[PDB]
Amino acid sequence: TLSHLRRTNTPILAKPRQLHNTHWGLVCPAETPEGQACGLVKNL
Amino acid sequence: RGNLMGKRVDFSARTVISGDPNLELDQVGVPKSIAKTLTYPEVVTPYNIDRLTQLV
Amino acid sequence: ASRHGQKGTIGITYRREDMPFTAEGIVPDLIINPHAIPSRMTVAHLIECLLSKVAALSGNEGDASPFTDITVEGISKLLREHGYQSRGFEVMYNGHTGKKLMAQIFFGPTYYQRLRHMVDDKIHARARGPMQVLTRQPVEGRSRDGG
Amino acid sequence: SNTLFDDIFQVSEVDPGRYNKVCRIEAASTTQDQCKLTLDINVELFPVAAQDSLTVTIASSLNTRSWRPPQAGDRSLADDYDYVMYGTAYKFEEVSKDLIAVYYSFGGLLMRLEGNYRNLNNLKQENAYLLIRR
Amino acid sequence: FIVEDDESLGHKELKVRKGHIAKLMATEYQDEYTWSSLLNEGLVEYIDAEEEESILIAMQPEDLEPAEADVDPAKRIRVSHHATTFTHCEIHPSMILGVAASIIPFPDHNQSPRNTYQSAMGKQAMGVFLTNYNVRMDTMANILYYPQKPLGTTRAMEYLKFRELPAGQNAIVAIACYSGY
Amino acid sequence: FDMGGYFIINGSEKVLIAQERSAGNIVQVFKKAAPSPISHVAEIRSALE
Amino acid sequence: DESAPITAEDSWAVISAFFREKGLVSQQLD
Amino acid sequence: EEGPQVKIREASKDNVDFILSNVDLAMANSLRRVMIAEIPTLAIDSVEVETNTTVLADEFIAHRLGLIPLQSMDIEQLEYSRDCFCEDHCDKCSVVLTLQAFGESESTTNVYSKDLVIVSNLMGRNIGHPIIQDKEGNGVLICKLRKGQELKLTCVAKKGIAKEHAKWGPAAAIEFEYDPWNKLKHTDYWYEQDSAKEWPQSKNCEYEDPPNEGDPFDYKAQADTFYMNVESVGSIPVDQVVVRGIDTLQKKVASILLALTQMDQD
Amino acid sequence: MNAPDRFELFLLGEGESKLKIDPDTKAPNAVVITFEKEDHTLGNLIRAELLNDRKVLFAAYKVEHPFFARFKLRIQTTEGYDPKDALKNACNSIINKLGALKTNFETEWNLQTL
Amino acid sequence: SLHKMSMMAHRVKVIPYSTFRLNLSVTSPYNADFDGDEMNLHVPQSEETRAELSQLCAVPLQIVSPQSNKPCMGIVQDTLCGIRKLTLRDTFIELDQVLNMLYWVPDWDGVIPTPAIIKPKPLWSGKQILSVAIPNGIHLQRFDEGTTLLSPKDNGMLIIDGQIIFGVVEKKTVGSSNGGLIHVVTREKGPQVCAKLFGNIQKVVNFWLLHNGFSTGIGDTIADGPTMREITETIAEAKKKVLDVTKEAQANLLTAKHGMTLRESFEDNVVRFLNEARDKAGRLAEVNLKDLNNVKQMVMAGSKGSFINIAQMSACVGQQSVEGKRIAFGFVDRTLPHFSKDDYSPESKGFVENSYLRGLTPQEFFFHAMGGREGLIDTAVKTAETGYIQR
Amino acid sequence: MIVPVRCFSCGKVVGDKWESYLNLLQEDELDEGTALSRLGLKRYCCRRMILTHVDLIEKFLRYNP
RNA sequence: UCUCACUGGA
Ligand SMILES: [Mg+2]
Ligand SMILES: [Zn+2]
Ligand SMILES: [Zn+2]
Repeated sequence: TLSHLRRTNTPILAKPRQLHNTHWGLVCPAETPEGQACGLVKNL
Repeated sequence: RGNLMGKRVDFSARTVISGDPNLELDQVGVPKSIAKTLTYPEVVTPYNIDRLTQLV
Repeated sequence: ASRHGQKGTIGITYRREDMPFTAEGIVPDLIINPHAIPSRMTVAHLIECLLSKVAALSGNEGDASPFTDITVEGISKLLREHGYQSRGFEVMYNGHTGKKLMAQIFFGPTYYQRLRHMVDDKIHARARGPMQVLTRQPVEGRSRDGG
Repeated sequence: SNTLFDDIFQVSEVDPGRYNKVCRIEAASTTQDQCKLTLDINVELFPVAAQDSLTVTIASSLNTRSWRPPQAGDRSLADDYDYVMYGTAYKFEEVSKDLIAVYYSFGGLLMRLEGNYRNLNNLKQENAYLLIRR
Repeated sequence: FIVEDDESLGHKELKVRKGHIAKLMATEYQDEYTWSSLLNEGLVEYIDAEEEESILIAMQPEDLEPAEADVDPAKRIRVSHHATTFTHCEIHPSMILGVAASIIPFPDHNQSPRNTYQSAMGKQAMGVFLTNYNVRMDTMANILYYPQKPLGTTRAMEYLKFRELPAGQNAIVAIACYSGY
Repeated sequence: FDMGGYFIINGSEKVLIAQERSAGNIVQVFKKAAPSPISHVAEIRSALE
Repeated sequence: DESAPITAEDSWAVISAFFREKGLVSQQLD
Repeated sequence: EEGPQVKIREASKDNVDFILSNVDLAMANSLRRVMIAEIPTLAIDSVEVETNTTVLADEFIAHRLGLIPLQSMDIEQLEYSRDCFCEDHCDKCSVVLTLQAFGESESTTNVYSKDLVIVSNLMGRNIGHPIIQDKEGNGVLICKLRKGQELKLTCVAKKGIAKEHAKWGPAAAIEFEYDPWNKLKHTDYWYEQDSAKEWPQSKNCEYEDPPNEGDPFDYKAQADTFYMNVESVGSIPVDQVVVRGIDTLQKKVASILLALTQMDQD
Repeated sequence: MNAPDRFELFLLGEGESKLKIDPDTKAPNAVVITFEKEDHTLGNLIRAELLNDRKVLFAAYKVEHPFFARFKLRIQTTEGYDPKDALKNACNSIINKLGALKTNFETEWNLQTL
Repeated sequence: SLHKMSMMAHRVKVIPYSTFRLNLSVTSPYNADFDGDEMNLHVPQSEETRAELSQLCAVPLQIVSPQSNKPCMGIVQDTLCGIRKLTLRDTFIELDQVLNMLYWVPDWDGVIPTPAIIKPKPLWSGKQILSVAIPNGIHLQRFDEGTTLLSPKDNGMLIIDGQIIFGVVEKKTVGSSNGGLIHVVTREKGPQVCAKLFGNIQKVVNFWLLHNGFSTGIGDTIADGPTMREITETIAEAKKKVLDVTKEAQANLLTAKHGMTLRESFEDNVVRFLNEARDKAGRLAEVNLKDLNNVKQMVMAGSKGSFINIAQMSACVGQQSVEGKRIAFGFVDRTLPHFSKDDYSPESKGFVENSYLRGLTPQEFFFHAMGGREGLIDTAVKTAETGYIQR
Repeated sequence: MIVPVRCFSCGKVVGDKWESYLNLLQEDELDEGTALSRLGLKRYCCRRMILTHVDLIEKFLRYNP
């Protein structure tokens, strides 16, 4: 429930699914569900 | 593409899998309660009329 | 599932006379595959078992804060001072012959997770249930016994 | 059903490379000079270091079918050497016109035996025993 | 943190100090010196990525500030300081994990897609979900009959209230083939 | 041990996801590709907040 | 001496006062 | 004597420890297996609840009720409710328990083992006493409740062994280890440099001698000199469980002979 | 649903012979007997005392599958010897050693403190 | 569903405890696993339908695979490492266990074999009691490197009719291999003899594993002390090499060969020297380790893992990556604020120094989190595009 | 919750030990390896039950009749 | 009574 609260959406072979170096310390660098929502939905 | 080249069927069974090596290569372990509901309509045959009437 | 991606299912079950046992007379509850480890390299699982053993024996609790300076040599000295093998090994016994197994056993406790996806929640079997109206096909969905 | 061939050897090197129980050995030929034996021996029951004297005998006989337990009251056997092993020859590789080397397997073990006057002795027989004392 | 050298000890040092931490320890004992008081004291600095464009942090303040005027063989390797002008300081880099991904005992050794699998799975863990469970009228609650705190205690579980409300169990595990299952 | 952060809409505990986008009102320049007469294009989103 | 250079274990208390000042739905409440 | 000699060392009320020498390997193994699994025991099986407003579930509380161990000295004269030819339970195949615990003291009203009262006529049998092994004489921590809450039961306890369940196992972690100084080569220890220094000098090394390093390898010896440490819950004392276990093992081998007499006549 | 009658590991249903005995087609005087509702305990015990004799040449047990509770044992004795008599000598050696064990252990229970 | 073998047929053996079984060496070509992955069940309906499925679509008819003319099945992880430990020469067996396994084979001839060691005592080099499983009329020969009939390694093979003459049993015999023993069995006899081969080898190695055991643990991960010291000084000399070529880049005197500029001609040299040092240190670790290294035993089995896997778990993790490149600055001039600006040290460009044993400094942890999330990107796009290209 | 009756591996009861161990901690505050050595769980796989087990029963029973 | 939306698993 807590991770569901601190979760982030984004609408639209490309760069935004990556783990950019600006996410360091802000985005959880190891959380995203599988499937087509991989790489995009993020958590803090 | 949904109803003409392969559809949802009858006489179907879907579950989880598990392993065992004590079975053999041409063997699959079906649950007993599927066996109580998966069935086969075989014709009345004199070759095992006793066993088929015993089943019914 | 475990806590590091070694998820799996309950293969088959025994009771304790069939289940193995050790030189202090304890049994494990859940044994895993030794080939499940060295591909995915989840060394976290081994270190969790080992430090959990040291902590749950000595009474204190293992520092699971991640970027600390805990060494396997540290857990080793603290385990050998209790008196098992320094890397954590043991000797278990077979449940049928009771023979000393020629190799050893690595042993320890670990927090395990029950998650969802039960066997009575993935089972599905249809032998001529009711049909549709438009296509009159076999229906879909478990709660009306779809194909 | 007789003793096929007997021989007398010294030992130069036993080689326990990579191995706890099985160990290869090399024969020092304190005989006629032709005979040479390399042999995997099981040193778990047969503690053998260098420079022993070994009387190696082929002995395909005890004067097929199941094997009964060896019934420690009495048996008909030539067993009273130290070392009774069982196996199979496969191929007698031609190093001919001066020697014939023989190559045997004991269910998982290796025998190479050299020399030349046994040009009539051995065979590709299924059983081919081994009997060593000392 | 803020690590300007505003003290005459020589080289650069912290501005946060142990007496402020001890006043915070009195604030622990209250359970007057809040994090707002820490802000108004001028000790911690709210930084975004845009302000992170032009800084140079130090990670461990009990490592990275002084110079070397012996080593543990079974320990990890920290790199160097190829600089001197550090401006801010990491609180503890074990905060950069998420809610679910910090429940991991020892993520210092994995292969990181396994951690991703942990973040996927650990959501689905089932046990205690809340405390008012006999009062609520919600669908698909999965109460464990016997909860258990884990053996691994990362201190993020403490403020995370995981060690107060868990959702699993321990068991004993061995790792050897037993009967081919 | 509830901490909240969630509404109640008709009894449902619906929870708003923090959304994510890029504003204008900041310098934006691109490198547009071959199907164009543009080699580089600057942009604002002149969106009145 | 109150002016000591710190260890990381002080920062755990810093986070302690931080979280038990705010909570965890901080941006929702903000 | 002739065969299995028993040389009992340190013992207690609930600890046995004994050199069981000149016995066979699978004999020892079969003995520890039958004493784990194959001993009948009274414990609570059927549960009928009248009313409950406690914080725990009826099924959860009934599961604890089943896990309560009672006194099982007199197991031999209690029938199975399957082989008893009555109407589903009687006073020779079943043990009825009745428990009503109400709370009004307004600070953590408790419920423990010693609240159980055997309302069923026990016919003068040493059965059904809830085993207060407690130092302070309370029992297992059963339930916690307040004013309006209430604990109302009607339970029936029956027989059975540790193979139906774990609730009919009084066995509790029975050990077995022979031959520490391994002359039998049944196990080579994992080692980097030296197993004698790396692997620890084990516990039962006092009685059999250190294996006299300079000897060649013995092959003849079988499994001898076993040191089996046993334990119990306390439903029966630790001698009577070994008694009833060897008795049931002897009875099942007599059942093999029963089947042989079934065979060779018909 | 699929958890069976759990008492099938030791007890029966309707009409099971607790043994089933048959000859074998490989060697002279070989007999396979299956035993129902037992386990590796009884199996290893019977096979361990059956190992000792010189009047037997082969005897071996196994279980088929740990779902069901039945397990087999095959014995080839020597010529003329009844393999069921090999069984009888072995199991009364079993009752011999069990009774001698019960005597020795009860005596050392009584002849010791508490 | 992806190939001819993606569906098959097997006989029914009704059980309790509702799962679907399968034998553990038909779970390889199905590409399933025991994580709860799901399989369906279609029951054929007419008499001739049953005849068609039973006479074609059963597994022993499918065994040799048309995919790349090899066998698609074989022997997998636990059975495989067990048969790898078993056919070692040391595996001496007692009497009654030979009796027990020979009943365990479901088609024993009732022949107690002659013990290869009878010196006083009846023993067996367990390759021979494996040979009673292998049926008649076989030959194979491999001659791996210097296997000329006097192998000092027992690597290779030789079979006659179901008598293993010498050699271990591993993946390149009992698995999916080109000169597969299963392949030779199917060609020389046929499918039902192959189907019984699988049952024999499976249950024989099953019983031997149940009463021997095979484990692994951190003792299989930790190398010896001075060799871990050699590993760390080897990576130190690797950083000496990258330090010299960086200081040669500072002087800008770098002879860029044609194909790339000076910077990328420097980059390929850094990456090549780095990974060459990685695999040299991995070989140093792998020849450090001894026979009782269980994960090394699983490597020579070929069940899971690789020399790269033991190299990662002991010597060094190596080099993270994103999209073919090493780590490039999402910021300007640096990958992380803990780093200086304009760093072409490998430590900012994405080298990781220690293996999983000693741990992860958080910069390395972030690099590795990128290197794994890249792989999750590639599965979450390639399932879609390979599914369209398939259909 | 409650400490489980018959700590799962061994099955020796330890749910008797909880109130005495509670007053042993609140009354004497030792190291719990010694405290459980006083309440006598010699094997660590059963020492884990008392070292681990979390009660939530009091936070349950705060609520309401 | 199902259409669509969004989650969930592989
Ligand atoms: Mg899957
Ligand atoms: Zn009755
Ligand atoms: Zn326990």
